[PDB]
Amino acid sequence: ISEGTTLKDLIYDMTTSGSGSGLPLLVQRTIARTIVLQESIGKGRFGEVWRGKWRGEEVAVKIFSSREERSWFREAEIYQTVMLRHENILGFIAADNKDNGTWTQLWLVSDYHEHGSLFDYLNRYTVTVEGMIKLALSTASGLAHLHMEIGKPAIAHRDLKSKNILVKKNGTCCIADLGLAVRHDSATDTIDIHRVGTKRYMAPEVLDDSINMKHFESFKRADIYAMGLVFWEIARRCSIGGIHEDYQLPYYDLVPSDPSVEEMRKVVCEQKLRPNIPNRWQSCEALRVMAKIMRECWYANGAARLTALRIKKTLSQLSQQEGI
Amino acid sequence: ISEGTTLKDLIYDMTTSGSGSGLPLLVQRTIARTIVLQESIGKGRFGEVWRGKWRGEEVAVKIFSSREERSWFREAEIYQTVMLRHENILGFIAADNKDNGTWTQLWLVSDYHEHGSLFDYLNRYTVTVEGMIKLALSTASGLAHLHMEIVGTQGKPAIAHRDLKSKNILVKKNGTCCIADLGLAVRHDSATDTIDIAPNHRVGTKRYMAPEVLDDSINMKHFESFKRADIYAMGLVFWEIARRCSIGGIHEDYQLPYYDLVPSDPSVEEMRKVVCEQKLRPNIPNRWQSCEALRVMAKIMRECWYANGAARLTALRIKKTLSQLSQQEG
Amino acid sequence: ISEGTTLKDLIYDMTTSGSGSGLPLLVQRTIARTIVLQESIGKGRFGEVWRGKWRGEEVAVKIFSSREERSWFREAEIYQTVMLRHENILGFIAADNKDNGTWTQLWLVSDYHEHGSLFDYLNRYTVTVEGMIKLALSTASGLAHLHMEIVGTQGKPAIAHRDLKSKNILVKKNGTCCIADLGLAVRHDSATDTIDIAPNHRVGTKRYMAPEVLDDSINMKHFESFKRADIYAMGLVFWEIARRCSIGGIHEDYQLPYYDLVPSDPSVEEMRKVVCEQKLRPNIPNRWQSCEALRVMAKIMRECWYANGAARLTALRIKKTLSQLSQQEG
Amino acid sequence: ISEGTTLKDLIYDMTTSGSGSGLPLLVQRTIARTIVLQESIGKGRFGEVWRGKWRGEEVAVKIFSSREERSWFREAEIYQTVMLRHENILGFIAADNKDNGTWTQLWLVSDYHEHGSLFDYLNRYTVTVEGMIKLALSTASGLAHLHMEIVGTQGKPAIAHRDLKSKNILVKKNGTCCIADLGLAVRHDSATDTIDIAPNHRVGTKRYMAPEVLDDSINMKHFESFKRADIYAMGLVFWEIARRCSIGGIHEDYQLPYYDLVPSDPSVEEMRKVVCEQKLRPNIPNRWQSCEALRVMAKIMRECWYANGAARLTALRIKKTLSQLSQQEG
Amino acid sequence: ISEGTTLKDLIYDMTTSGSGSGLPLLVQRTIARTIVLQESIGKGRFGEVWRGKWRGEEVAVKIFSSREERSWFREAEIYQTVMLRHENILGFIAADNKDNGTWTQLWLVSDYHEHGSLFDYLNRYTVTVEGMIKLALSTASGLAHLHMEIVGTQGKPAIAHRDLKSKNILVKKNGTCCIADLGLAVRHDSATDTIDIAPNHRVGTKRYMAPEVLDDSINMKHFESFKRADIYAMGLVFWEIARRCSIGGIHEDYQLPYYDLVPSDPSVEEMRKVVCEQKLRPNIPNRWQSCEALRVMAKIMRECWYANGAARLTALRIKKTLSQLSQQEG
Repeated sequence: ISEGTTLKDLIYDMTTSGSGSGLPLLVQRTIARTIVLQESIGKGRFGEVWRGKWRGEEVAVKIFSSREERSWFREAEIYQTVMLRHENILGFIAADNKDNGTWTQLWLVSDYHEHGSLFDYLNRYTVTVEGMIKLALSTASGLAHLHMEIGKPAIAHRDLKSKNILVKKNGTCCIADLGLAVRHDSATDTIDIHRVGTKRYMAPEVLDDSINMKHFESFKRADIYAMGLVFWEIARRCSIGGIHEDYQLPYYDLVPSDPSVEEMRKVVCEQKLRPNIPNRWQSCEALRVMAKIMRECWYANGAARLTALRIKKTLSQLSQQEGI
Repeated sequence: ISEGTTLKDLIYDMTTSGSGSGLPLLVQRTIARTIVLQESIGKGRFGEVWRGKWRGEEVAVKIFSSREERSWFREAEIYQTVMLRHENILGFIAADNKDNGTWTQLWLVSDYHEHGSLFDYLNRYTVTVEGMIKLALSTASGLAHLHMEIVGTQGKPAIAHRDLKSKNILVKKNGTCCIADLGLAVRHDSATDTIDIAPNHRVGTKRYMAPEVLDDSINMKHFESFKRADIYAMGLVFWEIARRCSIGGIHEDYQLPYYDLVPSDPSVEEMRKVVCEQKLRPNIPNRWQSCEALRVMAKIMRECWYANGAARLTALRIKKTLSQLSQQEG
Repeated sequence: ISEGTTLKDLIYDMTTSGSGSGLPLLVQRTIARTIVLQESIGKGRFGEVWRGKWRGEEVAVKIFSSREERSWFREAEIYQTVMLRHENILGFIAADNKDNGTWTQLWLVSDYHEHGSLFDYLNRYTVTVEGMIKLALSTASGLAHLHMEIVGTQGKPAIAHRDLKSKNILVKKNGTCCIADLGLAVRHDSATDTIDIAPNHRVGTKRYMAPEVLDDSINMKHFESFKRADIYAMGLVFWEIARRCSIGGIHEDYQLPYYDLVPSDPSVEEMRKVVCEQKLRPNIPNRWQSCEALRVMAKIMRECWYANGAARLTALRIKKTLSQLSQQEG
Repeated sequence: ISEGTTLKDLIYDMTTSGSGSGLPLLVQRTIARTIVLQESIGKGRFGEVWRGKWRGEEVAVKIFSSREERSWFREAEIYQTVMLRHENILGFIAADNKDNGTWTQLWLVSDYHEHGSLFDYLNRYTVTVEGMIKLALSTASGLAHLHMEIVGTQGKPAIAHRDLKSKNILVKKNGTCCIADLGLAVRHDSATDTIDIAPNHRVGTKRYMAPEVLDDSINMKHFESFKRADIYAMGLVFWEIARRCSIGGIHEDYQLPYYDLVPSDPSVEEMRKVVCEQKLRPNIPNRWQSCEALRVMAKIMRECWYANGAARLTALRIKKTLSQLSQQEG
Repeated sequence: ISEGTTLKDLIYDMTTSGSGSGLPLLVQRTIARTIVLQESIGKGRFGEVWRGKWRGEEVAVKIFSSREERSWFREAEIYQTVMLRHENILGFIAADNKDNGTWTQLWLVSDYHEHGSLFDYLNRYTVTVEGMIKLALSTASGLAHLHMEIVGTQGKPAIAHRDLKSKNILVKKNGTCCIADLGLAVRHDSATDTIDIAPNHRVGTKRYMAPEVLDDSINMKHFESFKRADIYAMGLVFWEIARRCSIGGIHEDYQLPYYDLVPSDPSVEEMRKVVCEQKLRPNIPNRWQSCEALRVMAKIMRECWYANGAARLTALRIKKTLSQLSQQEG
């Protein structure tokens, strides 16, 4: 990387001429080992996420704990091997490793989004009907692209939630955290594979353990159910005429912080309960369309739920009718 | 192979790659020299098979004796060269070598199947009529794929095993099989009508040698001769299988073919007298007329044991009729 | 580069090179580090431009200040990665770097034009009606080529200059022009609908900044916004040109646009008031109604100065109508 | 060439490869420098031919004399560059060099044929009418392939042997032949109408030199001239063959062409008088009118011995009519 | 280059497969630095031409004077950059350089023609009517090929010699010719209408300079101007040739064009007066009306000497009509 080169230049180059594939390993290494960390931004099972700068420009750095090397590799593997680039998917920049044994240092580098996670964004703000559409549409667009097979294999996130989604300056979203993701090669009907993910968003089939992990579709479906819970968190903060609910996680009133697999299973599987869809949401077209989707996402039977592409389509429709 | 990489990842990548080729030699080397052997699993002419682990995940390692280098190369050659790969064929992972002269260490690495060889499996168990079909069908499917020629790029030449037997077959968790040990295998390039033979003379376990092979009347100029000998032995294997097919508590004790007509470790001559001269074959039990399945099987076995090779069934044939019998079950 | 090689040879080879490539980095380096500087020719935000010689032949060398490395890279980047080669665009020859840290030396090498910038040229001369057309036509031709997008191997993305002006234009021996200084240029990949300089402020010479740019109402999300700002400034340039078009001894003295409505080195605010608020434009002399040429030009200038960018003429448009006028006289 | 690799494996791989090409220089070197010579097999202008073994398997090694480097290169060049491989052409395996100056050691390696040259074979045996056909057909097939030009990448230029004779032909286990010794061979690129040599001389075994060659009236500007001379000699060879075709115990003793009209090691002049002047040819025995085969052969021989080259049969022609005679009785 | 390699082999390879117009630089270097000079053959502005041998085989070596590096490069550049290889153009083999500064040694290597230049050849001999045709036809063929433009990548640009004369033409063993010395040659890329010029002032031997060149009225903006000047000189050459065409013992003594109207080593001015002013041309002998051949030639010469270039015949034209006459004899 010569003098004057900027992050933008790099990204632009892989994005255009790059031909699906990303920066050269040597370049990734150089970027990584030449970044300057600012401060921490968040944690997780993996490790910590930091806000860093590369030659002035901001960037996000996920630093893994030596004992979490599998997550580091898995996620980098899915990004690079697949050449999975998309407006609504956290933009991968580089991967790198540094020490030996116990002190091995594993990093991943991506675009930086000052707004943080959708979770933080919704706790900090309320949103326009237009704003709500932007967020939901983008999120659906991304999940649609992940599930879509092309080229690239189909991918199931396996851990969707407001905290794994980031919001850009332009009020759009991008899925993030592919550490638990699963791939499906149709041409071989194989899936490099154990219930994982945040309990609060686990789908019904997943909770009672009735899910068939032999059919890749099972995973795509569980993704939709959670994406529905996310749309719920969003619409809740869609303020029309000063009226809006306070930010709340799904099932915030039916189960304790840090729900157990059992606590969740009782409310979701047994009691067959779902987040409460407010009455006022019948107000405008938008709120209705959304409420509609949410229901067609929460079905106990997965094969009955809507598909990501489906939601992207109908949500894309509601958007043109809004002149967005 | 970087941190966090798992065996699954590796396999997945070669599997879902543009080339039917396998892992890069450097990767094979690294895997090999980084495996951790557990304990022995079995022996043979080649050397020993061990159960090993690579970063925790289990794997099988065939360690050859320096003096058996030809078998090591031959088998690795057949696997890599033609991107052989099939559900019913032991999955090759890597090959590697280590020392010099006398102490050269030759290894081969493949998938691990906790059940061991069909031989061990039958000695340890008895099986369902359905179970018996699974085993025979799968075995036939594999031998079919080996014998099958596919002209073109990602195609493969026809291959004759030359040493089939319950001990060279492995059984998976799902009660399926996969042929193994291609050290004596022979290739046939139709487009050149050329047959390559590393061990040109008679080879293989005496007990399963076909008639043409025993009296030495076989024409090793016609590749077909080899495919046929394979069938005869596959017949003996089906015999060992059906014998343990317990229907209503009734079943025979495990027994190798010709267990009553010849001593352990039969000589080429002892075998030739019973098979060629006396024209004897394993005894097909009377009760095997009981159900459809047992009959179909007994049928095949006979159409496999013909003294005249050209008269025997083909692997694809057996795969077909056995695939049929399967359809009407479960 | 071997003995006897001349600059001409090099240029001819890349030019005539079927494969749309410029010179090999190693050759660029050698040329650069083997040039012999003569003396300074001009300055700017970037650094200084020098007239130098490579094995006798003249050439221009833009030497950047260490602290201006981004401009150096940006400009070289746009030239090389795109193949951008055009009769009416300063001809790029090579780029190179030399020291470390504080004393890093960044160079760029191009064709040498003894006439200098259009600015110097107009201050030194007056011009024929034919002369005026040559200059305006060529300039338009170049801006047209920059803005033009082409999908294909030897194709190029669309590019917006973002800092057009008489001082960034050079005039050749044959009275033609060529745009120069692509340090602020922006690229647009249609097939991805993506920009180059993603987060940008307001750049360029204040005096020529377009209205949308001055009040900051410009939409930097639509690439077109930039093309339009380029036209507005190109209009101011045509103005500087026509002003020196002497027909029968009558002609105005050279003057920069808005020379009478704002101080030397105008501030963003001083300019915004005169251009945005007072809605003023350079004064289009009365005599310019004299001949066809002067009228065509005055016409364009107005259709370039519109407050609303989407209302302005396009580069290709001006190139066409100006090509016509130049056609009405040989 | 790892452990366990065998010659067969190597040959099989190059053979069954769409590359149509041969072994990597590094592999050739390794084979060459790792071969173990057994003993001498024959001599010639070039040097000596030895029977050697590579890891047990037999192979032939032609060791040239330092002063004969041109023959070494020339032959290896024609084999490798051209990608020349054919059932009826000695199979090239490798080429290598070793010392410096005076003691430079130049080697060539090929398949080994225990039967030796046709010359030795005919001196040691007599042959069936069928046998005679096999030999003549194969030889023609090879010469046909050499002379044949092919435009595709799997194709090659036309080649003239320039030194055909029973001593340069080898006989395989299956009673077939293969031309050998391409040290004097000439190439013809039709697409450029160019030759591979400086025919500035006269080469080859005197005894088989064609008429045009002897009197020196041959036009070495027309590649055809060479093909024709090849046919004349191939005729002399068919003569040596038919002579030993024993039908009912009756057959002549092996004899070289012109054995009765000129001394051992004939001079260019001695030969020219008998062939050019006296216009003599080998005597075609009366009994050869006995059967069809002998007649067909005698026919060819005459249509090969014409004084005028352009009048002689072509290799493909002979291959065709000889292929006919053959197919009438497998 | 390994043992046994011969010059022929090298040439054949580049001629045939070698995609790059010619041999690999490393091979060129080796050849050059391994040649053995015999003795001098001639001089010129460039330097000296020597007869040398590479591994015995003869070859020509043009050794340039350090101060003439531009000619060395220019000529090598024109040869290599285009694959320019034609029967009637001196065959390029290699280029190489050796020392530093003042003692830099620049070489060029080509085929050797024992006959030397047409100039020497005509001074040493007289020629047949057939012989004369051979020489004129060949020369025209070559100049035709140089002037001819071919658009594919397997094509080339049009080239003007700019210094044709009996001393820059060589005669082969077969009485044919080949143009030589492309040091002043000029290239024309039609697809860009660019005239790659070496020295942009009048160059070449005064005695053969065309009229337009002498008075300096030539338009060096139109590539055609150069092709035309080439024809005028080629006409003077045909004159020098016919002069030595002896029919029945009658023939003139060798003489350079304008040998009687101007001093040895004519000045630009001396020539201009006789050619431009006095409008004089070489005297076309009366006897040349004798036979068809001599007339055809005299015809051409006149249609080559026109004061107006655009009026002269084209190389292809002359090649055609001369090719016709050639066929009217055999």
